[PDB]
Amino acid sequence: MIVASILILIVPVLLSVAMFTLAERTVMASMQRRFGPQVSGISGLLQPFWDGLKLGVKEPVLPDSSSAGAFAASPMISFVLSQVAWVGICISDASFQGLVIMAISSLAVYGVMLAGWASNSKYAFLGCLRSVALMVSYELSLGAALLSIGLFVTDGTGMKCLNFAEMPTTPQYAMLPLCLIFLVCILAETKRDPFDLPGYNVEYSSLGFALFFIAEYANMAVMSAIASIYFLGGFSALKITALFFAFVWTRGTLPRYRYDQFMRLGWKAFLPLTLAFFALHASVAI
Amino acid sequence: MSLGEAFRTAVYKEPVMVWSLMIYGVGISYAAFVKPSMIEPPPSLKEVMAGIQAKLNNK
Amino acid sequence: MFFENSAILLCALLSIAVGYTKSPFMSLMYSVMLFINSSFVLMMLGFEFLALVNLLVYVGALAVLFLFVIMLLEIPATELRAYSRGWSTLGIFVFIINGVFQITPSMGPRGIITGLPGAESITNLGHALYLYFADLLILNSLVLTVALFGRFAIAPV
Amino acid sequence: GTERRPGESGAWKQIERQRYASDWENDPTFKRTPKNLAEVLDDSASMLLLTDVWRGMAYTLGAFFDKKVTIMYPFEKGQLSPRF
Amino acid sequence: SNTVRVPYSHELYAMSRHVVFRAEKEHKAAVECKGKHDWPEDCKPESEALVRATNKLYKEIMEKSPEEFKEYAQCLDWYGLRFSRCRDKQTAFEKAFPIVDAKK
Amino acid sequence: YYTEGEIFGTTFMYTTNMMFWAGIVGAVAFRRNLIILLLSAETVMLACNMNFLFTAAYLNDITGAIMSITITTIAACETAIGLALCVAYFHMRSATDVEALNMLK
Amino acid sequence: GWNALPSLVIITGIWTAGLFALDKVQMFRENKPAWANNKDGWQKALYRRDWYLQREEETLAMAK
Amino acid sequence: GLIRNIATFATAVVGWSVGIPFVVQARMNGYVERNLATYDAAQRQKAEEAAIGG
Amino acid sequence: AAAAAMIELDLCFGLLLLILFGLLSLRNGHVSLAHIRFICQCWLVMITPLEVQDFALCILTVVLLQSFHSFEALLFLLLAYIGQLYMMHSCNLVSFYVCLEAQTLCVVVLCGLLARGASTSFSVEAALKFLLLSAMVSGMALFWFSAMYQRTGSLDMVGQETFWILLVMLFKLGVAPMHMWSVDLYGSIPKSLL
Amino acid sequence: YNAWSPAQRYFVEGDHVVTAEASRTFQFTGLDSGSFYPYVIATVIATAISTVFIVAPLVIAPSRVDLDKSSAYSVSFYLVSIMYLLFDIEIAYLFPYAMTHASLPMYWTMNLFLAILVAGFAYEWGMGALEWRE
Amino acid sequence: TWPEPPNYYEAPKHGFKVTLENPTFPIINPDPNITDAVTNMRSENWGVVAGLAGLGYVAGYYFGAKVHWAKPTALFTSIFLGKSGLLWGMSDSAHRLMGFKENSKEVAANLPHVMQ
Amino acid sequence: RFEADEILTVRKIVHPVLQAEWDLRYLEHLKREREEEAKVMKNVPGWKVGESTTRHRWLAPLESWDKRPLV
Amino acid sequence: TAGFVWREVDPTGQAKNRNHTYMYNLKTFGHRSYTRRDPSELQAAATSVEARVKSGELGGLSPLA
Ligand SMILES: CCCCCCCCCCCCCCCCCC(=O)O[C@@H](COC(=O)CCCCCCCCCCCCCCC)COP(=O)(O)OC[C@H](O)CO
Ligand SMILES: CCCCCCCCCCCCCCCCCC(=O)OC[C@H](COP(=O)(O)O)OC(=O)CCCCCCCCCCCCCCCCC
Ligand SMILES: COC1=C(OC)C(=O)C(C/C=C(\C)CC/C=C(\C)CC/C=C(\C)CC/C=C(\C)CCC=C(C)C)=C(C)C1=O
Repeated sequence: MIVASILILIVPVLLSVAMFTLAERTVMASMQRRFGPQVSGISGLLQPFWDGLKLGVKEPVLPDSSSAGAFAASPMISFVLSQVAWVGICISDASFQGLVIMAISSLAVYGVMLAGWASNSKYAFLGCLRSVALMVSYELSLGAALLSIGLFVTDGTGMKCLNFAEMPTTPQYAMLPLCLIFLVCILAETKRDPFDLPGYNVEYSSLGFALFFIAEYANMAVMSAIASIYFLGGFSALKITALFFAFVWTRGTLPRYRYDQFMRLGWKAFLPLTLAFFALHASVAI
Repeated sequence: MSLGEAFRTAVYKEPVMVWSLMIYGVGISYAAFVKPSMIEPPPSLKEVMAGIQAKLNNK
Repeated sequence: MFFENSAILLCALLSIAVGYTKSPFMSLMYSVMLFINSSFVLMMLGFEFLALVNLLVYVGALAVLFLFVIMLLEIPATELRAYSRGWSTLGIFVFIINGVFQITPSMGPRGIITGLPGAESITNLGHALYLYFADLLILNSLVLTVALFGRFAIAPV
Repeated sequence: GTERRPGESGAWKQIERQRYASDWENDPTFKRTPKNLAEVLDDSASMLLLTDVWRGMAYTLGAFFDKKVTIMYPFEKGQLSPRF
Repeated sequence: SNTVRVPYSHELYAMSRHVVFRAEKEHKAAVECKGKHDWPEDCKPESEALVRATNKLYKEIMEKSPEEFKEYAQCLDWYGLRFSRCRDKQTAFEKAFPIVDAKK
Repeated sequence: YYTEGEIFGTTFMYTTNMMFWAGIVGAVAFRRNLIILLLSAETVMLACNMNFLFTAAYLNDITGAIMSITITTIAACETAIGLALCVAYFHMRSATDVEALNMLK
Repeated sequence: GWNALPSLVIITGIWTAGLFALDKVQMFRENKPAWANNKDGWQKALYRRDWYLQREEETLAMAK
Repeated sequence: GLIRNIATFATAVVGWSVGIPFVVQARMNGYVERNLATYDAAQRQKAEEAAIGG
Repeated sequence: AAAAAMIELDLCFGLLLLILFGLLSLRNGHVSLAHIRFICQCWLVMITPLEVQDFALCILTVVLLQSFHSFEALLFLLLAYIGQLYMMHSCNLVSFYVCLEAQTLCVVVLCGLLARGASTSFSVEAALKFLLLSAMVSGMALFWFSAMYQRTGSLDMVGQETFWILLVMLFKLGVAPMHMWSVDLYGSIPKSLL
Repeated sequence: YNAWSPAQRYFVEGDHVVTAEASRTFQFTGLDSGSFYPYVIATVIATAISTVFIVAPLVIAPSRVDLDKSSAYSVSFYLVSIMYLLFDIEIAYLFPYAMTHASLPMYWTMNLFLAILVAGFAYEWGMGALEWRE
Repeated sequence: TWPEPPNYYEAPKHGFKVTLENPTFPIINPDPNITDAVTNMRSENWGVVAGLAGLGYVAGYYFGAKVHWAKPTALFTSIFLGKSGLLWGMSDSAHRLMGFKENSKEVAANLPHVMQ
Repeated sequence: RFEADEILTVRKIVHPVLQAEWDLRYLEHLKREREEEAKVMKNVPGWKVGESTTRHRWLAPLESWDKRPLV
Repeated sequence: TAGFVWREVDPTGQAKNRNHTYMYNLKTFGHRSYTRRDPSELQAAATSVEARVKSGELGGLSPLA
């Protein structure tokens, strides 16, 4: 029954990832006064499936100067971690569920760094360290935000936890600036605009590349569900769609930062703000 | 310069640091001074349960 | 209980494997596998939070520093006498005597112990850390301060 | 607006120059220091809480609900002249 | 050996208000015995009295108001022994079977 | 003669003893670099941490968990300082040593 | 625009149907709509006692 | 090669998972045997001390 | 009641104020820090109890601070003094381990920091060797403490496992034949740390 | 895992309980509360799926051998990695505080902990170590 | 076997350093706050606070004048030594109030209705 | 806080009933074990059935139903 | 404290040297002790419980049939 529940979870995750990448193309097109994919299937509804099948019959490039095992292992590790994080969202009852998902998302750094070590490109090694530095820098603000969230999460028996079923079903109006910081931290983790300067998958083709992008979009959906649980009073389909629309909307209208600019932002703005909010919420919670 | 000029120049040249220190100070000050002035203030199992039922039955 | 005992016994294999291989990258990969497997072993004992701390600190933070240092400092010299010099037979004899036969075990005269799962309470841990062992908590903070200042002073300029 | 700030300067020599000297106060294209409480709150609501990102977001959301300029080739064509 | 047991956890939670209002003396004796003596042999009569006094009360409720007790205990079972999700069933059961003997 | 819990406990203790001696000896025995020596020191710390957590569960006692947190803190601080010193020494001596981080050659 | 509406509707429908199916499957596995709640040591003790006493009631039923 | 290394790792893991429990079982059997010898020697000493101690 | 612990709160408050004062002094470009050293010596006197051995250590460290000149070195010596003072009051292996490890980390970092000239790499080399040799002795201490804790169920330092703890203590004093880390340290590290 | 003693089975005798436990369905409301067992199965299943994704284009795709197709087309990270290590340890320390209903002396002890943290952080800020110009 | 039902909302009343004494003098207040500690402090405590502050000012002026920064060094050193003395004096007053030190002066001043 | 206080009160009511039920079951299991031991060791010279090991304090079983491994 | 100790001399001399671990644990955690019940009370209580069972104001040992 656990294997059945996990496969029944896995099916809409992949279907949703295909529909997310189509919806990103089409919403980005509608903001730019065009159409986006319409030809490939009726209303363009077959475009992600033909992208996946095109990459399926695409030639796998295995460079004969790299280490083949780590090269194969990097997108597998990314994909596996995304699927495991989704299972932790929906098929768990653990006491420290948010800490579990934070631990899983801290493991997601390895696919980037294994891709940087494996492929023998000069600037893949240069960009992997930058991407890892960005993700590493914003993980701390995510953790301090979780500290602020957990100060008010108590179940019926009186025990404090990070269990998702014990979270309240009303929006957390008291933590609006922390919610905004959380959303920009999600944007920084997924390497989206305005942090998309670093790429690391420059040597990958066919289904290894497809695994990289499925992992990226599934991680975006994980973080969207986490933000909707923590701040928006629950996990729902409408909230997932609205937050995804917001992320595409921000990608349509903004330019990106330099490397040192978002490093200064994450180490001089977001971390002191989350720590100061934690101290204020701890003072309130007494 | 006085408090006002130095504060305005500091918050104009670096607002996030000043606002972070203000949030931290508000929390520390509320727990130190504001909380202990306004908000701060063997029966058997049968009396405790009777009180719980009395609190439940009116609402 | 075959898979649980096998998962327990896998940690010693990975501990040997860290030093056995000639590739520094593969040594770090073995260490990451070992720390993930040990975090799952600690959760057989009933510890949920401390296993997550194991994962988050060692795999999430420290192994990234290891991989950056290795990838920045290791031009391939596995042929350059890392294979051509072999290993030490005296050290292998010491390992066999002390860790396989275990002539000086930690249980001493006892040879059998009943493993018992716990029930971790984080309220008890919070009470202990912030009331009963508070001086040790502050001295741990001072050690972390030593680490931060000392690294930033020792950073190569 | 096209105004400048000490801190929003993209380089390092000007960042070092604005935090160690008040030569930027002579330049007329810079935004002046706030003088009272309400001006400080306006400056903080500019820096924190964004509101400059939001104007661009409102424009792009208006464009999301606007008309499109795409033609459906080869069922629809462009426009040419007899001199083509 | 004889089979000794008390009702299930949702039934125990559903009947826990009547235990202190109708079997208080057995509860007091069991608490005092466990405070004084650690060996389970030394507190056998009071343990047996408390078990039998709980089971007699469970037999009383099923004779007087079985359907209200069954729906309330099923509600407590469904929602993980959270009392705040079954206030209406609790009110109906306490109306059918009072905690203390009323109008006496 | 013995139960499944006794097999589980004795297997845990045998595993951690072999882990401790593997971390103490093996990287030195195989003539590895200072980076791998620091990794093996982390293996030693992991063996001690697992022993403390096993004992804390075994006695129903809090002191093993306190020791676990402390061990993680001290081990990470020492490892970070050692890696910084390794990088500094490598940049100071690579012009004449090539194999500078290997002192067991 | 009108071209972006079908994909955005389909994402919502996919997640609605998938969450409904996963809910029905896990409800069949657990038989109570509070299986995902936080449980402390007392609640774990209560569930384990309930399971073992249910097994005992099954064992005693197949003897009469 | 990659297939050779994956096969060698799988072989080492399976061989370790089958061979070490025999080492542990032999060690526990030796401890049980020595403990039973200690129990019998203690009983012998107790009988001797009861015999000449009244 | 925490009224019996004002010296600990004073220690922490003094460290918090001293870091901020050292930061403010360095923002002025002061190339000497005798005022910081005097405040460090005052802090050393203010946290030391009224025993003979405690004050012997205190007066010794006040005299030693006159040979150190940077802010970071003074901070490392103060945080090594905290371990040196509180090890004399340690009645367990928990506090024993933490005090010894704080002292080892401070010594390693100071050996890295203060070297100059052609002897820089020799000092860093000897500091690395000392750190590696110290790590395994710390592991031995932790391992046999875990053994003692499992056997006795308490924090008493009795039984056969105290022999290995004694060997840990003999390592920290440079007792032969575990003496060669100190012999390596004497040949390269500067005279003030010696 | 199955219970190996009569005390672990709440003193229920018989052979029906042993077989019923060994062949039980996984249940968070039975014997497997807070279990973390679905995390392992998810890893196994997802590793199977990604391996099938890796292997399949070696069968159903064209391939041509070429020597050019198989060819290639700072200290700030040390700062970030070591600072992230120390700050992650500090957040892990702060997590048992937030999971308790803390009294006032616990609050002031935690604030002393945070004060030491932010004092070291503010020293590194003031010396210009968080300005990533190099 | 069956554990005690945990009380999540009640924390133990425990200070990390335990005195291991019984008081040998009359107990006025077993748990005085900071206002209680300052309002029953003796004059010798204020004298040693002012002496420490003055010595700190003079020595800070001497050491801060070598880098031409004498006045802020004097102010900081004065505050540093003065807070050390103030913590000492408050602790002494609280120990007299709790009964661990001689409090004949304090018993005849802190109990206006329980004077004699 | 009100919900937690109610649940704590109910748990305090139920705890002696459960401990009593545990005690009676433990006694019955001990009786069965003593019958089995008396059947096994009847011919052994000097063996005593039912010899408690400790002298003053009762010893609970090491293992219990409520503590199980997670994975 | 839990890992540190401080020793000071009693000015009056009216303090007795004991084990500070035992004193610390007595103040911090306490010490629980029990006694064996007198057997006559056990048979008296067993007789009273048997009489309460026979007279009908006590139930059975199981809720089942
Ligand atoms: C620029 C610096 C100036 C410093 C001096 C001025 C600032 C004032 C000093 C700070 C406050 C006074 C000192 C502490 C007062 C404790 C006395 C007390 O009882 O106060 C409260 C005690 O609570 C606290 O605030 C306790 C503080 C705990 C501090 C814990 C950490 C101690 C230090 C550990 C360091 C470890 C050692 C490191 C080296 C190994 C509660 O009062 P009450 O009992 O009357 O109220 C009862 C109420 O219900 C709450 O209890
Ligand atoms: C940077 C800015 C940070 C902002 C920080 C905001 C802090 C907000 C604190 C809000 C406190 C909770 C809201 C009111 C609930 C009180 C509960 C209560 O008394 O229950 C009894 C009672 C309920 O009756 P019952 O049925 O008897 O329980 O409620 C009241 O009496 C509440 C009456 C309203 C009082 C409103 C007070 C507004 C000002 C509070 C302080 C604001 C300044 C603090 C900082 C100053 C500078 C340091
Ligand atoms: C501007 O942003 C974008 C990109 O740049 C970042 C892109 O690169 C792409 C293109 C890349 C894509 C679409 C690859 C990632 C997605 C995949 C592979 C789809 C996953 C879908 C699955 C597994 C379900 C399909 C399989 C089915 C139905 C099974 C069929 C079986 C049978 C018929 C038997 C897009 C669309 C995009 O917008």
